[PDB]
Amino acid sequence: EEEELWLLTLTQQFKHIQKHFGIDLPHSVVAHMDPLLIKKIDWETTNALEDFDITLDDMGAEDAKEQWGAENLSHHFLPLIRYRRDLARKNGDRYGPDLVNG
Amino acid sequence: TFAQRLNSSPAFSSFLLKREKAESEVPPSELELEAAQKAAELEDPEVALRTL
Amino acid sequence: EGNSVAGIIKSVNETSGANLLSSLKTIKAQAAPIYPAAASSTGYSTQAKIALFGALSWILYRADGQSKAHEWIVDLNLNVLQAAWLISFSSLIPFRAVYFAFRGMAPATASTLNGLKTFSSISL
Amino acid sequence: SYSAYFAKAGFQFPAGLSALVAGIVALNVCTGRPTKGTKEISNAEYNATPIGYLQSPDQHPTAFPKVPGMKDVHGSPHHHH
Amino acid sequence: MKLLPESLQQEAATAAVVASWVLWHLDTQLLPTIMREHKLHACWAAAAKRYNEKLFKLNPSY
Amino acid sequence: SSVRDVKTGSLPTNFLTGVYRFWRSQNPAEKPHDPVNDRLLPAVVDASDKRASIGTWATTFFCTIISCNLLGLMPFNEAPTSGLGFATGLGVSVWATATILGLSKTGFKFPFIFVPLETISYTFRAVSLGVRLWVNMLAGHTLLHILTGMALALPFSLGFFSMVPATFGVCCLLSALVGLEYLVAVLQSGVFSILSTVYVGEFNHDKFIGPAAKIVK
Amino acid sequence: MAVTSFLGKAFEKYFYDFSAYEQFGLNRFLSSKGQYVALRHVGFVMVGVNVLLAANFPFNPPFPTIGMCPAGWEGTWVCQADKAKALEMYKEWKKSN
Amino acid sequence: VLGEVYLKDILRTPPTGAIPANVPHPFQTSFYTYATKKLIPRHWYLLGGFTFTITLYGILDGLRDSGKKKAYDEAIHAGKTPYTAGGH
Amino acid sequence: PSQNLVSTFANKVIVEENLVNVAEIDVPFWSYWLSSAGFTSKDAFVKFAEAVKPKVAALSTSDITNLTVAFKRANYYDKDLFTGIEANVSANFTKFETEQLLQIVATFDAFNHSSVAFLDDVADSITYCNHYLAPVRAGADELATLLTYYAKNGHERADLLATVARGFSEVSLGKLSAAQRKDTVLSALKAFQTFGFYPESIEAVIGAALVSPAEYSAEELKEVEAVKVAAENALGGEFVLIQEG
Ligand SMILES: [Zn+2]
Repeated sequence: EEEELWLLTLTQQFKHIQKHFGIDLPHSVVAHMDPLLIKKIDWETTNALEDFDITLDDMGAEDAKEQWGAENLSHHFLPLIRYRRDLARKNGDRYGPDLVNG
Repeated sequence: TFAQRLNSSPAFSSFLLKREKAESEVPPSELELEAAQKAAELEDPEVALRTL
Repeated sequence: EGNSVAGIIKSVNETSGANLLSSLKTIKAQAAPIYPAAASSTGYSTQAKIALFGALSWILYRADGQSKAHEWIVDLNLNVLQAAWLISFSSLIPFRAVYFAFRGMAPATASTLNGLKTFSSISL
Repeated sequence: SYSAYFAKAGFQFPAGLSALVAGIVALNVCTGRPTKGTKEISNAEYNATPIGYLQSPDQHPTAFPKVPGMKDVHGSPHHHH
Repeated sequence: MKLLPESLQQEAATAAVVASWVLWHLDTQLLPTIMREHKLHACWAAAAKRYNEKLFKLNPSY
Repeated sequence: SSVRDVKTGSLPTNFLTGVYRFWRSQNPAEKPHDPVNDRLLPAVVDASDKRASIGTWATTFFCTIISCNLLGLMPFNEAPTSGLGFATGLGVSVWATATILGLSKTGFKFPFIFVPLETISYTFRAVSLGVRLWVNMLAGHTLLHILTGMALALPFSLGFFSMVPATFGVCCLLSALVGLEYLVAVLQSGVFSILSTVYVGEFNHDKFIGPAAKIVK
Repeated sequence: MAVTSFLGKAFEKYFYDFSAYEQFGLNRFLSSKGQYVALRHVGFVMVGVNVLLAANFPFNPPFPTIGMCPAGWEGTWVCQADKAKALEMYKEWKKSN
Repeated sequence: VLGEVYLKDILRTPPTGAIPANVPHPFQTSFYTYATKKLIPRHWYLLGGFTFTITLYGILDGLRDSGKKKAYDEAIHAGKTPYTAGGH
Repeated sequence: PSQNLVSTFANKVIVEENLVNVAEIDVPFWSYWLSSAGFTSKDAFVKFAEAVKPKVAALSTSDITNLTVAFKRANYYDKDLFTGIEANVSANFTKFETEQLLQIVATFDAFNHSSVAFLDDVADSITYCNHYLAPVRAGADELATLLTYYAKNGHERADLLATVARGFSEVSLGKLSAAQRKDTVLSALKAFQTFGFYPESIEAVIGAALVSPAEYSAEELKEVEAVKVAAENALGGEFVLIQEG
């Protein structure tokens, strides 16, 4: 039960999106459930990169396309790593993935 | 199923698509029909606990 | 409005074991999302009325201008020749095929979503 | 399941249509010339002239003419022939 | 017939006003709405493999 | 502040998605020499900001011209692109967009005897891009006016609902002509926006910056 | 009635299932339904040209006739070619009728 | 435990209270952001094309009304009428 | 008798410290725009710093950005205000974009004021709450100050370093003047060798110096060659300048 809230939030949010996307899901519920994804997509629209995935598969970039998708959904693991960073700060150590060679 | 959720969408209560059915374009396969039946079983959570 | 999974977690943790399985449908329905019911209509809103009045005003003004145009009966019959094809398009166009063909133009609706494959996100 | 949430909002115009209608009307009425069939005169000529002598026969064609060229008004008979 | 208009600049300015409004309405009201629902699906469909491997490695419940 | 809520997977959103991606695929990006990673990502973003938005402009022109072309096929309405100034102004403004892009690429500096005829073949497409649309929208409507003036004289001179087949054989022809008008109203919007992509993408070529230093092996 | 709903349901009935392709028989003479709507189109055009000619009939045509005459007129302002002559002929014909 | 303040403004669940308002894009709120971020840095070629066409057609309208002025002047300085005497 | 009243009212009604009594009801707006008008005036920014204190913690992100870059441009440092601004950033770190956080970090790198919570929340925001090409849209003169602000406080965040190192390239360095390009190459190489993090995009920072060595001293070229050797050993290869052709 230590990190059940984050995993079950991810599960419930994507289950609702996938059940309703492309059928009847409003954009307000999408921007409510996933605010930072909408923020990053609006950054791509604001900064003239609205065709950035079209640009990436126009130039054959598959790894950069997967990196683009994974960096736009990188805030899903932000609650977990903030929780684990504060656990390691309560136990006097440092969080492992925050380090360069460690 | 996906056709059964498309039938309840606002697009099929519009005028030009009011008599049509989303099952007519691509029908759901037997796996998503039986998955809809199994999911209709498990919306009672005590059924899911006892079958788990 | 806090998130409904923490509501499920709280509403399950403060229930005794004697009345857990009775109370499970109440917590299932307390955290189901709101799908608002069909409210009473009061149809033809102010912008729909502006649209229909402006369309009728435009059709009347264009028909006043067509009928005094020195080739006037030719214009009034061209309106018939065009409304005939409107009537013909509303009768032979397959609208379900057009719906599912426009739906295939977008990659968002040409296929279902793909992430979160239900084994990565279990909490055992 | 969200189908009755979209039926609540009725018809609604495109989100900047007042700018398009204002621009097209501000091009059709802010022309800078007389209104295509009229001519500007002096004020004394306007105050001296009857209203039927101030209209032209061309600019009032018959709404459903039995003969092509039929007009409603006949204008000024003061021809300078 | 009607071949030259009464003012050519008025008709060219009507074309410029209409196409500039269609450009603004596209770029402002439609293309954000296009791109939100296109890129939610696109980021999920491109991220899915690496996202699920990262989430498999991150949860200790196996 | 209070914008409207949009259903996901609406038919206008799907249609405009397909249309925008079609016109964006006309001038695709260039695949660089080096593989695209975090090293090449600012060069790719920079090449994507030195390319003109011909996708957005071409779907702008496609949507405005197909709406103005299909206005001429609704009753009580004339096409706005059957005006000489409207259609020819859209053509001259596409040509001026391509020329202003190509002038800002070099220096805003204006470029034997073989090249001035290449210039008067290049400056003609301002006229041609607009008046192809204008004459296509005008000529079908003019033939429609004339041939329904000839189709009205025989029920005028003979009886109404009497001697039907000579009027039937010209009303079938009028129906076929308005069907050709629908086909031309779609295809001329397509031809205008394909040609706008061609003319503007002639000058849509800049220098890929790329890496000026590397750590190889 | 509701001014949004009754005519909506009536038009839904008329558009969808109030079909005169079978309620007026009509399978026994035509081959397909793609041939019926192709003939319903030209029938709509012929009905439109006859109704718009008949609704105001005593008129001099703007369109070039082929040198023919509608009914027993044959020299009248209905059959004239120059429009000022037909204009004054209509001006004398109108006071008597 | 992971306690709903790590999920604040990051991950939300489908709403149970009421459906919210749609989050506006920065172009849908202010025209200044659109005009200074996309309209001028990306579409100034189109705006220059539209202004070139409007000035060129103003030039052609000036040529046409100066031709009308020339014909009207050489009908007035000939004693002749400069039009078709109206028509009616 | 007009010149007498104009001369007595030219500093009785219109003075440079009665505008600051109307400029107190919306203080980030007026603070930012009078700072952009050059009105630095520390004796009025003492008034501004206490006029905004009871309402900093409920401000927008743009209001906090306006306040913070204005108090950078007026060179005034009220740490009792900057703790409230740090609370506003740390309580709403998901709502800040990189164009705002780079200005706020450049201000806080002027006036050396930090926490572990602020560094962690700004790194979390730039890495996960913003777009991963927002460093590419930044211009290296602010990513260098972000790397400096992280190397000063010794805060190792390899996710933030990999995100910020995307914004260093030929494109983002070629938009700088040669003095400023020397400044950002030196500060970026120093803050990259401080953390021991040698990404693939450090070769753009190195080749910004190696194609034009006429700007640096022998000590500065030693500082570039040290990181070039360390990054040759870390990235597992040998450095090579690329020539066009
Ligand atoms: Zn017509």
